[PDB]
Amino acid sequence: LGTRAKESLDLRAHLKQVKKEDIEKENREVGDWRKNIDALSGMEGRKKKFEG
Amino acid sequence: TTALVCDNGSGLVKAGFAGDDAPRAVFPSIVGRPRHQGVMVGMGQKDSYVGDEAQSKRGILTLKYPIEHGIITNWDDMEKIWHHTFYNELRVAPEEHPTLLTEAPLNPKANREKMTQIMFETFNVPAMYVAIQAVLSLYASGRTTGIVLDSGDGVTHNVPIYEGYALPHAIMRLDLAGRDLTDYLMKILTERGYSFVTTAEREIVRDIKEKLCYVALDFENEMATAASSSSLEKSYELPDGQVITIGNERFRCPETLFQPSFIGMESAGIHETTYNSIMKCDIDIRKDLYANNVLSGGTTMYPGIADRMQKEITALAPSTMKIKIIAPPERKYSVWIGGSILASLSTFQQMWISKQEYDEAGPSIVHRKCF
Amino acid sequence: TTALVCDNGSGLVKAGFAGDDAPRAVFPSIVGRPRHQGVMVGMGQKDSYVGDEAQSKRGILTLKYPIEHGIITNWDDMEKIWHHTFYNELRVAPEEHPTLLTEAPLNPKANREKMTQIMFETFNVPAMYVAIQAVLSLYASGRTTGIVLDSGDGVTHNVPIYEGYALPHAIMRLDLAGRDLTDYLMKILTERGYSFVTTAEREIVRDIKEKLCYVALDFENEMATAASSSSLEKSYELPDGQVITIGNERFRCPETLFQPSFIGMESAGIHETTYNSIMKCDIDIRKDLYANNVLSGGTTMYPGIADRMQKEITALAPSTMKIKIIAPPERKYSVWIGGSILASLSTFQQMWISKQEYDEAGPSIVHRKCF
Ligand SMILES: Nc1ncnc2c1ncn2[C@@H]1O[C@H](COP(=O)(O)OP(=O)(O)O)[C@@H](O)[C@H]1O
Ligand SMILES: Nc1ncnc2c1ncn2[C@@H]1O[C@H](COP(=O)(O)OP(=O)(O)O)[C@@H](O)[C@H]1O
Ligand SMILES: [Mg+2]
Ligand SMILES: [Mg+2]
Repeated sequence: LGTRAKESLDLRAHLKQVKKEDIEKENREVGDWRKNIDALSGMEGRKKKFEG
Repeated sequence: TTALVCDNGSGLVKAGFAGDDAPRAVFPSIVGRPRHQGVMVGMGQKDSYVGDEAQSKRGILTLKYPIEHGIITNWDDMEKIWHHTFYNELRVAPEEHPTLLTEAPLNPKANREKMTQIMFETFNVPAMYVAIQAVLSLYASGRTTGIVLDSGDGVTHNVPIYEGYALPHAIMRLDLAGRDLTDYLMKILTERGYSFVTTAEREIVRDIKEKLCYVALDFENEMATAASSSSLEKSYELPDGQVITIGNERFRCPETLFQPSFIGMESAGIHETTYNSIMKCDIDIRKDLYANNVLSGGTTMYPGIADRMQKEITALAPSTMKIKIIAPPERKYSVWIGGSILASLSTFQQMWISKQEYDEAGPSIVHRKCF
Repeated sequence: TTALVCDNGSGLVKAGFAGDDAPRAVFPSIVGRPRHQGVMVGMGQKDSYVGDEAQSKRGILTLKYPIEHGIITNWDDMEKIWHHTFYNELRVAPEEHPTLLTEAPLNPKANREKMTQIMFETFNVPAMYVAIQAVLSLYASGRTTGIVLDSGDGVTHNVPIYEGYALPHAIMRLDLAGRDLTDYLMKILTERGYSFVTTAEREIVRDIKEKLCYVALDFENEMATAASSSSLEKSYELPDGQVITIGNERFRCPETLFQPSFIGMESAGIHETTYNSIMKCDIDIRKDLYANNVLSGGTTMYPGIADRMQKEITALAPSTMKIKIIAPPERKYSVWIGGSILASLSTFQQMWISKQEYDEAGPSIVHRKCF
């Protein structure tokens, strides 16, 4: 009975592997981009051209 | 190389490279042409904004989903969506990456064949494979048995599986899903005075549904309580002010799932099509299916559904069986996580539909052994 | 070395090393291929589950017994069963162990010859011997005379023996056995509403028969009582709930043994074929056979059969003779215990069919002096 019950857990081990180990393919997506600030320094334009 | 696990869906396109935990780019699948005239010259106005860009300019667009109920009704728009997904949200040319699309059960053949023909001729992928959206959601749970109810936004389907052997005669596909709930909510909001008509305001009603609605544990008691007290009325601020107050519309919108007679549909709710799907199975695997009922898909994220469904099935099922409802917190992306796991397997690496095979048998190869 | 006392049977394969009290491994003899499609990849799904493994996955298999009525109808499946029995249930390679199969009386020759050819060519045993299933059951009782009724699951045969001299002209073999009782029970259960059709549900009906049915001492009185009171209705819980209540189906299923007209068979019951088998014997050994009637085999385990049979024979037999029915508690494994005793004897050690003898005379050696 013990071996028969352990068989099911042994089979579920592969499913656990597929569930868990595969997510390690990439996890750096959480990193956010720059999104920098100007600190009132990025104002170097006039009302000359707006179409381009 | 790495595989591209795309998942067309209907309402949100979820994509990302195989082997990760979450999709890289998730964005609504809408393509909206501008409808007004346009007077500024040189503003750089495009002819069609797709994806998440058209959810910011939706004030002057006419958004239209290219996928109605699982099936694809407008192939040019779907091609545009795929092109955007590959080139701008992932920035990987498809010439060097296998793809793994997903498809609802019991869909028309022509849809699948056209999908593979597009992927092989226009984008020119090395190899693509189409998988049923429920088997993946069963992969993600780490099970190998169980009956999965994948209530997406387009179509709700209920595929029972035992020991890896799917039961093709017990698939119950029902076409009530999140979109019909959005339309019904938009229709019952008119009982207080708020009228949403434009295709852009459907998005606002969808946001209301996501943020406020919940599934009642017992419907009549909630209807009686909301009609006497006022402890349920939750308010919400529109995109311009003028807050609105939702009363007993909160639990009446998602109740349509368990009583499809509200929107005039004949069929039985998602609480009874699961029991019917179980009863069509053999008499010896019903206990395992009872104990491993799996929920997936976006629409099963309503607060309080995993208890209402369990109560209903326990009412229907025999008193001795144990009813358990698996509701993982990562429900929305369950199908895509399962897709990543399946694409990352070594045993699966020879099931792809290689391009030379398509060249020899035409698009009808998908129905053949390479399923 | 030690001998392997295998006993093919029909319904349960019983095996174990010679010289013990009980068989080491007892498991149903069924080989079931899967019948559905199978969608999970890499689940490690085999192509045929044999033995006790296919009684746990029977929900998605199509079990089929390889032995119909004593005779073997599907040699590949029987070879698979033997291979499983040797390698996984006993874990002893057959290259180093004599084997002692058992065979029903009056069976086709080709069956026995093919059995010995398989044992000598495929498994390559050192020496094998085939024995009649009733003489062993007489060994186990510690007698040396007596008429043994070995009502197995495949075939019921009735071999009379006196002082060690078998009477070949008085063997009465009847093909009603446990399997026909299972089918008849499954057929009369439909009178209450319960329909079992699938080959997997035959196992459930077999369990019902084993746990509930009993042989009535007097049939008409029981039929009258069960039709008025309700003291007989015993309930039973299916593998999924929905308890069932068996009324007068309890003693009507095993009554078929004493009235084979129920399943349309012409012949007389097991109560009258024993008396006929006795009356064919000589006039001077009838008293001893009357006094030493032996029961064996699985199907003779019904509660209350050792009294019904004695009453019937006492009705048939002359009033002076004493009728005694030997019903040991270890009835089911009586044949195998007798086989162990026979294989453990020193006098028997030179009766094996040695391999060099088979090489010289071919498979037809079994009908020769080495019986
Ligand atoms: N948190 C939430 N609460 C309630 N409903 C939601 C929630 N998130 C998404 N939905 C509904 O689910 C839909 C998205 O479902 P999704 O699983 O993306 O469909 P698909 O199978 O096409 O990917 C949305 O249209 C929305 O109506
Ligand atoms: N306790 C029991 N009560 C009633 N019937 C039984 C019982 N045990 C076994 N049987 C019947 O006997 C059969 C097993 O008989 P068995 O002696 O194993 O046959 P074989 O001679 O092929 O070994 C089963 O199919 C079952 O129908
Ligand atoms: Mg989906
Ligand atoms: Mg027997």
